[PDB]
Amino acid sequence: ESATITCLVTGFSPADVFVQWMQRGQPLSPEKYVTSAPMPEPQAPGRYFAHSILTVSEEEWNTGETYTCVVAHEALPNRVTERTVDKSTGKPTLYNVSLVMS
Amino acid sequence: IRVFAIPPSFASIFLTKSTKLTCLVTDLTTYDSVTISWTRQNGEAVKTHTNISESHPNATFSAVGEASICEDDWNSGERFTCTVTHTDLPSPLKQTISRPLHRPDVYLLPPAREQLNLRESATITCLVTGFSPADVFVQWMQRGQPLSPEKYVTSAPMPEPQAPGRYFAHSILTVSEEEWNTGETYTCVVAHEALPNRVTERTVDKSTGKPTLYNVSLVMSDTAGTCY
Amino acid sequence: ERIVLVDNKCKCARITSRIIRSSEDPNEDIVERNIRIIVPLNNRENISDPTSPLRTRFVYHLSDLCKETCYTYDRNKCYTAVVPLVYGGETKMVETALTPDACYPD
Ligand SMILES: *[C@@H]1O[C@H](CO)[C@@H](O[C@@H]2O[C@H](CO)[C@@H](O)[C@H](O)[C@H]2NC(C)=O)[C@H](O)[C@H]1NC(C)=O
Ligand SMILES: *[C@@H]1O[C@H](CO)[C@@H](O)[C@H](O)[C@H]1NC(C)=O
Ligand SMILES: *[C@@H]1O[C@H](CO)[C@@H](O)[C@H](O)[C@H]1NC(C)=O
Ligand SMILES: *[C@@H]1O[C@H](CO)[C@@H](O)[C@H](O)[C@H]1NC(C)=O
Repeated sequence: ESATITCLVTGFSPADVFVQWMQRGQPLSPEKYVTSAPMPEPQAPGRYFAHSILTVSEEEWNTGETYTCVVAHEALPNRVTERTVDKSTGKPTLYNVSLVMS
Repeated sequence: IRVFAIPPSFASIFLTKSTKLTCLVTDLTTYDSVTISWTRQNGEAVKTHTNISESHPNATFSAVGEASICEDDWNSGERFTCTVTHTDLPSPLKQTISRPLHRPDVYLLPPAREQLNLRESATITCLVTGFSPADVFVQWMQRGQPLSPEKYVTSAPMPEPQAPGRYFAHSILTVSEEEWNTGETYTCVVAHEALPNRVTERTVDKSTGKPTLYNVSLVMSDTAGTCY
Repeated sequence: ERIVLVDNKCKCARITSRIIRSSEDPNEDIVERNIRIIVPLNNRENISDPTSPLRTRFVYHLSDLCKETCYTYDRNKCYTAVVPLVYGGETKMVETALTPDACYPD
């Protein structure tokens, strides 16, 4: 029925981040994704965390949709980093099937 | 003279199976032997605060308590107030608080592959897609014994995009990278009111993660009756 | 190291999500789910009813057996059905033993 994608942001000392989602290269509506406030990281108080939950139809995620993520924050060399996930974003997952007919 | 009342939260009772009760009226001057009451309008007994200093060194404190009520009282839904009097305001101050459902949706996600590839740390998140009402609590387990509070952080609920009536949250535990590399399973036991057992336990491990290889033998034998 | 997720005996399946450490370096360890299935190839459609047709199709939706159209006789369980018998014109019901090996009185 639906698909939930979470964009993990970890390690921004400035404690200022603004996440967006650009699906097929165009930003999606703000209400689709909701982000968490920058509370301190458990491991290091100087670090912080935030997520972004984009609920989308299961079928659409099942049909070649990039669902890109962005992070606006200063310390990055270009101030922005992008990540994306689809069906095949993971490892190849080769099969090893055998069919014994004894 | 800030006046506030802390309603009992069912999130608390699932953690300890007990109710801790203390009203909260802050920013009042020094008062000797502070004694405050807690009486719902239909006539519960009066109880004073406990484990709270009657006069903190800063002189800007909060000395006001709640009577220890059982969980059944809040299951009933009756009203509740802390009536506070002190030197600053002789007139008593009263505030009224009371509780105004769907099965919670509690499925977590594992760490990303690149997190383990970095070989620095790992992040495990007990995502909850939706629940009703907003109140919910999350606690993490390891080897069946409770985990230390410092590791895990629980985020407050947010309204679901397509179901604003439904509310979602999440919790995070920053676990070590090598610890996740080995086969140690975790459980993010959450606590929600709208549950049959009133608590949901869901666990994961590397064995539960994304598999790569599948050598299904799928043997075909004329030996039919006996299994294997 | 094998974790036997499922050992359903009707739809014989032995899904083992055994972790395999990759080479000498960890952090790329592969996880594998070995769905070992033994299709009977000879059991009847209604396995408890010998006179039923032959299984020419074997559905193994792993979702259901993770959490019935039974295929293979379990070792412990006895599958049997009543049979008519005639000796001198009397039709007497009696229980049969489709798996006599595991159905000794115990
Ligand atoms: C056909 O399969 C059905 C189940 O799908 C079974 O029918 C009943 O099985 C119980 C099990 O002991 C018996 O007590 C009943 O007598 C069976 N039904 C009837 C109408 O006798 C069984 O596996 C198969 N049916 C038969 C008659 O063997
Ligand atoms: C099949 O399984 C893997 C995937 O191709 C391969 O490494 C292995 O050597 C193969 N072995 C057999 C017996 O097919
Ligand atoms: C799976 O692949 C491995 C090699 O990685 C191979 O040794 C094994 O035989 C394969 N499984 C089969 C053929 O069932
Ligand atoms: C599947 O592959 C593993 C290699 O990790 C091997 O030990 C196992 O024997 C294979 N399965 C079967 C049924 O041989």
